[PDB]
Amino acid sequence: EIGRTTDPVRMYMREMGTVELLTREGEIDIAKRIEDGINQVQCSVAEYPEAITYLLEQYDRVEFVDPNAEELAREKFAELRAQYVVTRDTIKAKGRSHATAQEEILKLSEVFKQFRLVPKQFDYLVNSMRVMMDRVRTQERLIMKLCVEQCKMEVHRALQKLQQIEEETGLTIEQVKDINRRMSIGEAKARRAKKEMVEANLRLVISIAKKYTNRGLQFLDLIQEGNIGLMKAVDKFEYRRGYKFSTYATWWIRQAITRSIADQARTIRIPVHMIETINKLNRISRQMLQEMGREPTPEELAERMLMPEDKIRKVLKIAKEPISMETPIGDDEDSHLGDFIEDTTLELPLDSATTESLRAATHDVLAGLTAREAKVLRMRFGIDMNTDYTLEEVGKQFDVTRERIRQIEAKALRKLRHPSRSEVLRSFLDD
Amino acid sequence: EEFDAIKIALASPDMIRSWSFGEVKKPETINYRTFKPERDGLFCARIFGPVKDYECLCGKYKRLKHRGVICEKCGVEVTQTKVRRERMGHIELASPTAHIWFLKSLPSRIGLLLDMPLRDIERVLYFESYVVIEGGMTNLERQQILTEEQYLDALEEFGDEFDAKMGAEAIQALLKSMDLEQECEQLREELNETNSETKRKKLTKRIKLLEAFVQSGNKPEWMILTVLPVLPPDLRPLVPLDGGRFATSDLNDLYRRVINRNNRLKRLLDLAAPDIIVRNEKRMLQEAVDALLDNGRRGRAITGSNKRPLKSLADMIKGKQGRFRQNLLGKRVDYSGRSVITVGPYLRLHQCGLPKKMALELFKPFIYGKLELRGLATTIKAAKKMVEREEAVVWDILDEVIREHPVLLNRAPTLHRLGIQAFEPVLIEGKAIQLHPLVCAAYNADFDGDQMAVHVPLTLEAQLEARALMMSTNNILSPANGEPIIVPSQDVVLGLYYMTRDCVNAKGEGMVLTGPKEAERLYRSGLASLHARVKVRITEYEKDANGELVAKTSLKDTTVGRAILWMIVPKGLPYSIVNQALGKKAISKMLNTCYRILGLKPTVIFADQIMYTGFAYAARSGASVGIDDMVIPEKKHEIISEAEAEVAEIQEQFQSGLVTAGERYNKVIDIWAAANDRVSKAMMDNLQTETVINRDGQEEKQVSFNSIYMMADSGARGSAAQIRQLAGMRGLMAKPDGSIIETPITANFREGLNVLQYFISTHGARKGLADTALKTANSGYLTRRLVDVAQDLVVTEDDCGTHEGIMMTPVIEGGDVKEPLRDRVLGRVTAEDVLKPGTADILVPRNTLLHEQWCDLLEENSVDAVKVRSVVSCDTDFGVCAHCYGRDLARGHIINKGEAIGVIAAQSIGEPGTQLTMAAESSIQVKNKGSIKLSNVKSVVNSSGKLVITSRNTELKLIDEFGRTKESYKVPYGAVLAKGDGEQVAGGETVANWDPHTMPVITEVSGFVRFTDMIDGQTITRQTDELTGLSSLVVLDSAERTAGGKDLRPALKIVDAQGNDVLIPGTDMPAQYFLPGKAIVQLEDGVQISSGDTLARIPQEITGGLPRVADLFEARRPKEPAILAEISGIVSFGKETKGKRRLVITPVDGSDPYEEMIPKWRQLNVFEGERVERGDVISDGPEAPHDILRLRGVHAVTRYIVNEVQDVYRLQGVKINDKHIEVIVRQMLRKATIVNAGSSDFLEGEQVEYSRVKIANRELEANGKVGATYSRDLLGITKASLATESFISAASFQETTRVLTEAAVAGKRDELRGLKENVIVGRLIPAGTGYAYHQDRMRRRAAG
Ligand SMILES: [Mg+2]
Ligand SMILES: [Zn+2]
Ligand SMILES: [Zn+2]
Repeated sequence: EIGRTTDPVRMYMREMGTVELLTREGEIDIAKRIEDGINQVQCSVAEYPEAITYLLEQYDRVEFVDPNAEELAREKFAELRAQYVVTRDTIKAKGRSHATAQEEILKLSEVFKQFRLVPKQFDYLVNSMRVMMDRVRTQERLIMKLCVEQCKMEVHRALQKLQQIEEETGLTIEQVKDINRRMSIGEAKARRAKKEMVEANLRLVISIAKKYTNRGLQFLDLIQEGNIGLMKAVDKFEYRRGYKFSTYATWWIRQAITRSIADQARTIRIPVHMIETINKLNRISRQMLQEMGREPTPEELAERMLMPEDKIRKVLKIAKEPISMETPIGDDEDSHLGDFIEDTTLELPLDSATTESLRAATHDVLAGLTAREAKVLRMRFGIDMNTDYTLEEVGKQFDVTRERIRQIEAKALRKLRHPSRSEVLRSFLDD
Repeated sequence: EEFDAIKIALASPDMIRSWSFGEVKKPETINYRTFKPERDGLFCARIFGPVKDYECLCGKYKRLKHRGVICEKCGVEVTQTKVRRERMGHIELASPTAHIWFLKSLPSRIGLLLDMPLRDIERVLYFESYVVIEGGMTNLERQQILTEEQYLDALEEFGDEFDAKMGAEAIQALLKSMDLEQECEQLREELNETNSETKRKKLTKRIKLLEAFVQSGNKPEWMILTVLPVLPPDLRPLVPLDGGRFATSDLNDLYRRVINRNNRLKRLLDLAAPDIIVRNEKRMLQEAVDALLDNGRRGRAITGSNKRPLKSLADMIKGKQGRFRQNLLGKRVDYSGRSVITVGPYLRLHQCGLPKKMALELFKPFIYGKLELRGLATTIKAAKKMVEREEAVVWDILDEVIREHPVLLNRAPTLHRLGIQAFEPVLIEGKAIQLHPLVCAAYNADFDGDQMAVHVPLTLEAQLEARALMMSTNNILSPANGEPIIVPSQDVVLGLYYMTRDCVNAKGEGMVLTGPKEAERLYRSGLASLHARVKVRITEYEKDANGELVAKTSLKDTTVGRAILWMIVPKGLPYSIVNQALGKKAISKMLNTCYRILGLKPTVIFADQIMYTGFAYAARSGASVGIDDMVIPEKKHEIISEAEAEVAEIQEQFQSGLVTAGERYNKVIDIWAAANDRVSKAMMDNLQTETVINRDGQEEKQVSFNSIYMMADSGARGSAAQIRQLAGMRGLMAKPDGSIIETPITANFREGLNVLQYFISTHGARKGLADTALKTANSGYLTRRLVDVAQDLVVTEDDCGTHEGIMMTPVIEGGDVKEPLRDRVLGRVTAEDVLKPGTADILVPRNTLLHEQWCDLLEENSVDAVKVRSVVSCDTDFGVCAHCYGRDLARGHIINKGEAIGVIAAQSIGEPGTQLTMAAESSIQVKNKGSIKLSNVKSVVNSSGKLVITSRNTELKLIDEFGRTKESYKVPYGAVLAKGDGEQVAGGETVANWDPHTMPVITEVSGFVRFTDMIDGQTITRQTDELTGLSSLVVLDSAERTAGGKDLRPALKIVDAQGNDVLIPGTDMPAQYFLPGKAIVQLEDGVQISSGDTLARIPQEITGGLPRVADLFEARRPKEPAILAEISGIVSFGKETKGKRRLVITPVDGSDPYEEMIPKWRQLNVFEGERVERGDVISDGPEAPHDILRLRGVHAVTRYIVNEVQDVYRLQGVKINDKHIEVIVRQMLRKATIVNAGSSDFLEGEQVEYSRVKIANRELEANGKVGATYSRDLLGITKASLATESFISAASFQETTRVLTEAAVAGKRDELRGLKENVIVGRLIPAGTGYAYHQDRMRRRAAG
C-alpha cells in the first residue's frame, strides 16, 4: 500500500504506531524485571572472588559519603575486610567450593550489596572479567579447533599451554565460564526489558517535542534528542517512589531538548547561560510592551531586569544571527547579496608598484653610503636579509664596542639627514 | 603547471583522505566574542591554514625563520594566507551513504549494474525491506527482496547460512561482491542466441557500461560514500558586514547539519539504543548528505531560515547562473567604460569621439609611465597627485598616449561579429561618445538613448589585431552574404536624390559648360539652378587591358547637379553612374562598383565623400514636412459612397434568403478590398506625377517635388503603405486573433479617426508589439544552440582531394525563377568539370574559383546545372579544406587556413531571426511560350486521342530557345493531357485536366466488363433514385463487410465476346485489374465502358515562421509522415490482422520479402504491384528528414534542408548564403551506427563518430582486412551538441549533472580541441592568430 512516501517523518510515525501503550501495570512489571536482572548480575559478580580482591585493592590504593546501607567508610569497611580475609581461609579449608565457604560467600555478598558503588568501578570490574575471558578464549580456540578436527574424541604438547593458562588464572575455568555467561544473560534480560518502555513512550516524546518545534532545528532532530533524554529517564526511574512514570520522564525530555536547541541551531555558538539571559529578556519585553502599550527603552528594561545598562546593550547587540549570502537584494530575483560584497585582503597594484620602487630607491641611497655604514644599517634593520640582528650580535661580529655601533648609527642618520641625499625619500612623505 | 588534458573519474575513500589535511569534528565556526576560529570547527586554522599571513596564534615561531614548521602549541602553521583557498578537509561517516547522483540521475547507474528496479533499491535503502546478499542454501538467491515478516520466517527455520541486510550497507555489500567478468561474458553469450529488439538494446547498453567500467579501473564500491570531503573555507566565506552583522554561504549550514547528525549517530551507537532509533538516525544522515550534494532532487528541498531552499553544490555548478556560464565563459573586465552615443558627422570612417574624462580614467597606468619617463614626477604617488589635480602637462601626455592606440566599441546584444569594432579615438569634451554615421547599420544603433561600451586593448599583439582584423575600414562587406554593409542612408540619400534630379526650364537651360568646375561656380553664384538641363564637357577614365587608365573626353548632356557631383567620383568609373537621378539602390551599386574595380582605399575615401556631400546638399535643399503635403484624392468620398451603397444592397438582398452567411461575408470583404485599391491608386496618381510646367510655351508634365513623395522615391525613409495610411484609407483590420472585421476604417491620419475606429486599431497594435517582445528570446535561444553545435569547425587543410560534390540548378518553384545561378554558385569551387562538346563547347577547368568573369562566361553560354564542391562532402578529418569551402565572403578571396567557420555560420543564420515573423487547382496553365519536355512519364493513349498519365511522379517543364527551364509543375496521377511531347505550347494554354476532388481510375481499352468477387449486400449497396431510376454501385470495405463476404476482393474483368484477354506484347502480365476497396462504379455490371472513362471516384477531401526553422534544424518528426518505398520489386497487400493493413513488397530480383504495417485510416496511393524504387513515395503528407537520409542519401537530405530553410528567409527578403546552412548540416550528421562484425573493436548497435570509423577502416584496409559497415545517423541540434567527444563542452552547454555523471563513470579524458574548452581553461583558441601556436605544440607530440 506504501505510496512511496519518501517523507522520513511518515516512516517514523508508521514504525512507531505499531507498539501500543500500557500503563500503571507494565511500568511496574518492566521495572521489576530490570531490577531483577541487575540483582542477578550483582550477585554473580560477587560470586567471583578475584573481582572482590581487585576492587578492595583498588579501594585501598586510592584511599564517597552517605552510603545507603539499609572515616565512616574506612570503619564500615574494616569489618568487611576482616570477614573477607577470614572467608578466604575457609575456602582454603578442605573444600574448594565447599558448602560452608559458599554460605560465607553468600553472606559476604548480602553484606556487600548493602553498600553503594560508583558505576565506573562496576564497569571496571566487568571489564576485568571480560579481558581474562577473552584471553582464555583466544588462547584456547586453536586447541579446541585442533582437538575437534584432528583428534575427534600434539595432545601433551598442546596440554602445556592449557595448563599454563590455568596456572596464570589460578581458578577453575568452569566457574569463570558460568559467571561470564550469567553476566551475559542478566545483561540481556535488562537490555531487552528497557527496550519495551523505550518503544512504549515514543508518543510522549513526540508530544513534548512538537511543543518546541516552532521553527527551531527541525522536527526530527528534536524528536531524536528527546529520545536520548527518554533513554536517560528510563535508566534513572524507580517505581519504589510510587509515582507515575510520565511525571519523571518529562523533566529529562525537556532538559535534553532544550539543551540541544541551545548548543546547536546557531552558526556562531552562543553558550547556554547567554541563551537563558536572552530568553529572559524576550519574556520580559513582551509583558512590559503590553503593559506600557509601546516598545520598552533599554533603560527601563535594565531597571526591570536589575542589571546595568551596558550589560543589556551588550546582549542586544550580541543577539542577531547571520544573513544568507544568497538573499535577493534586487527586486528582480537576478542579483544576490553575494555579488555585492568586496574582497578586503588584496592589496592594490598601485601600492605594490610603490613598494617595489621604495625598495629600489632605498638600495640606491644605501649603496652611496660608506661600505661599513651601509652594511651596518642593513644588519641592524634586517633590510634585504631575512631577519634583523640586534645590537649585541652586530657588536660581537664587527666590533665588540656597543656604544660604537650607537655612534655609527648617529653618524649615518646625520649623513642621510643631509638635504642632498634625502631628496627622493621626501616623496614618501605622506606615509 | 603546464598540462595537456583533463580526466575525470570516481574517488576512492583513500583518495579523499589523500586530499585532506585533517578531519572536521565539530560543527562550530567561530567564537562569539573574539571572532577567531574554533579548534576543530569548520574554519580551523590548523587544518585549513592560517588566517593572517606569517603569524601563528601564539607567535613563538615567527620572523620567517620557520618555513613550513608547525607551531605546536597553537597548532597554526606559519605560511601565506592563500592556502585557506585551496586546502580541503574530510568527514568520516559512521554509516555508508549512497551518492545521490549515481542513484537517482536516470538511468540510475546503480540500477544498471545490479539489474534491479529503482524502487527496490529505494525500499532497501529506507529500511523498509531486507535483501538477500548470499543464499548458500538453495532456498533463496541474490537480489531477492524480503519483507519484514518474511525474513523472520526464513531466519527461524534456516539460519546461519542466510545473509540478508538492509540499507546502504546491503547495497554496498552487493556491489562489492559482484564480479564483472562473469556477467560480461554471460551477456556476450546471451545476445548471441535471441535478439528481442528491446531486450537486445538493453543488453547492449548494460554490456557497454560493464566493459567501460572494467576498462576505466573504477570499482563499483566507490559509488557509495564512507568518507566525505569538505570544501576550503574561503570558497564558503563567513564575512563581517560593516553593520556588525555577518554574511554566510549556505554550504556552512548544510555541512553543519551533516556533522551534527553524524556525531549523534556515533553517540547513539556507543550507547546501545533500540533499533528503531538508530534506523531513524541512519535515514536522517542519509537525507542530510543528499541535501548537501543536490538539494531538492530527493523530493522536498530543505528551506533555509527565511522561506527559501538552501543552495547546494550542484546548484553552484548547473544553471544559467552557475560557474560555467557566468564566471568562466564570460566575465567582467577591467579597463572598460560605458556611455550614451551621439552622432558626429565630421569624423572619418576610422575614428570615434571619446570623452576626455573617460579617456583619462581608462589610460591611467600608461599616463603614470610616461609621467615618470619624462621626469615630471619622481615617484608613482607624485604621479597620482599630478593626475587627480589635472595639470596641463597631464593633458599633453594623454594626447601623446592615445595617438595610434585603437579602442574597441561594443553594443549589446552582439548579434553578429560586426557588433564589436575597433576605432581610433579623437578626444572631445562632453560626456557622450560620438559614433560615425555610416556604422550605425552594422550596430543596429539609433541615437535615441542607446549606450555603448568601450574596451582598451593592452598588449602589442592585441593592438595589432585590433588594427588589422577588427578596424572599421576593414569591414565593408558582410560575412553572411557578399553585399556591402557601409550603405548610405536617410539624409545622405535625400541629399543625393535632390541634388541629382532634373527639372523643366528652371534657370540656365541649354548652356554649355567647360567641365564641372564651371558648374559649381555657376550654381553657387546664383546664376543657375541645380536642376538645369545643361551640356557639359566631361573626361572619363577607363581601365585598360593591363590596368592602364585611358582618358576619354566628350561633350555630354547632363544637369548642373550631376556635374557637381562628378567631382567626387574616383577616376576609373564610367560617367553613366552619375548621370541618372540617384536613389538608394543606385548609391549602393555605385559603392559596390567602385569596390570591385578599384580596390579598398578608393572606396573608403569615396564613401566618406559621399556622406559629406549628401549632408551638405540635403541641408541646402531645406526639405520640410507640412500638413498640406499629404494630399487626398478629390474623388475619395465618391468611391466610399458607391461601395457603401453597394454593400447596403447586398445586405438587403441577404434578407431575401438568396445569400447565406458565408456568401455575404466573402462578398462584402471583396467589395471593400476593391474600394481600397481604387482609393490607393487614385491617391498615388494624384500625388506622384502632379506638376504642370511651361516649357517656354505650352504645358508639360513631370514628376512632382512633393516632399513626402521625395521621401518615398528616394528610398530615404518612407514606403508606399505608410503614405497610403497618411492619405488614403487606413484599411481593414483584424479581430484579436484571426477574423477580419467586416467594415474597414475609412479615415486616414490627416482626417483623424473617431473613437470606435481607434479602439479597433489598438488590437493589432498591441498584438504586434507583444509579438516582438516575446520573439526576441526564442531568437536568442536558437542562435545559442546553433553556435554550440558548430564551433569546432576551422579550416584545417588546403585540398582534401575529394571528387564528390552537389549538383546545383536554379530554383524554378512554380512558374517564375526564384534564384538564378550567378547568385547561387558565385564563389564556389567546381569539381568534376562539366564539359559540353557540341552546342556550347563548354570548358570549365577543374577546381577554379568562380569569379564574376567566370559567371559572366557561364551566363553567355547559358548553362543551367553545375556540380560544385561542398562542405558536407569534404574528406578532411576534424575540419574542412579551403577548397571545399570557397570564398571568404567578407574578404573576397579563397578562405584562409585557420579561420573559425562554425561560429560565423551560426551567427549569420541566427542574426536575422529577430525580423523573421513570430483555390483554383483545376488545371495546369503555361505562362510563357516555349517547348514541353516531360520526365519520368507513363503514358497511355485513349480513343479520344488524349494522353493519359499513370506514372506517380510526372514533372512538367518549359524549355526555352536557348535550352533552359523556365517553369516546372507536378502532374497528378490520372490527369488527362492536351498535347504530347515535343511541340511548342503557347502562352496561357492549358495542358492538363483532371478532377480535383477525385482520383479516377482511367480506362485504356474497351470491351465487356465483368464485376468479379463483388456481391450486393456483401460488398456493395443497392441505391435507388427517383422516376429516372439511375443506380450507383459503391464498394463497401472490410470494416463493414460481413463475415461471409470477407475473402471477396473486388475486380473488373475486361473481356471480349470470347472472353480471351489479349496479352500485352512482350510482357507476360495478366490483365487482372483488382481495384481496391470503394471502387465506385455507378454504371451497373455489363455496361460498355469507353477507353479513358472514370471507373472509380475516390475523393481526396504549415507553421512557416521561426518555429518552422527551429523544427527543421532540430530534425523533429512530422506527426503524419509520408511513407516511402524501401525496396524495388512487386507490391501487394497481405493478410489483415485486427485491421493492421499488411503491405508486402517482394523484390523482382531480390528474394527477401519486406513487410510494412500500415495504419488503418491512412490511404494508399499505389494500388498493387508497380515498379517502385528506393524511397518512392506511397502516402501523402509531410516528409521526415530521417527517412530522406536513410533512403535517398546524404546529398538528398542536405538539399531538402537547404531548400526548406531558405524558403522561410526568402519570404521575408533575407539573403543568406547557402554555405552556412550546409556547414550546420555537416555538423549535424556527425555520428554513425555500426551494423557488421568488422575487424576492429566494435559491436552491433554502437554509435561512434563517423571520423573514428573512417580512421579505423582505412587503417585496416591498408592491411588487407575488411572493416565494419556503418550507416550515418541524423541528430538534432541539441542531441548532436550533447554527444561530442568532450565532457567540458557538453557540460558547459546544458544538462550538467547528467553528462558529468556519465563522464565520471566512464573515466573519460578531455583532450582540449575545441574553442569553448580552451576559452574555459584560459588559453589561446585554435583559430586565427592562435592557430600557429597550437600547430607548434602539435609537432611537440613528435618529440615525446
Ligand atoms: Mg533606439
Ligand atoms: Zn604559535
Ligand atoms: Zn574538402
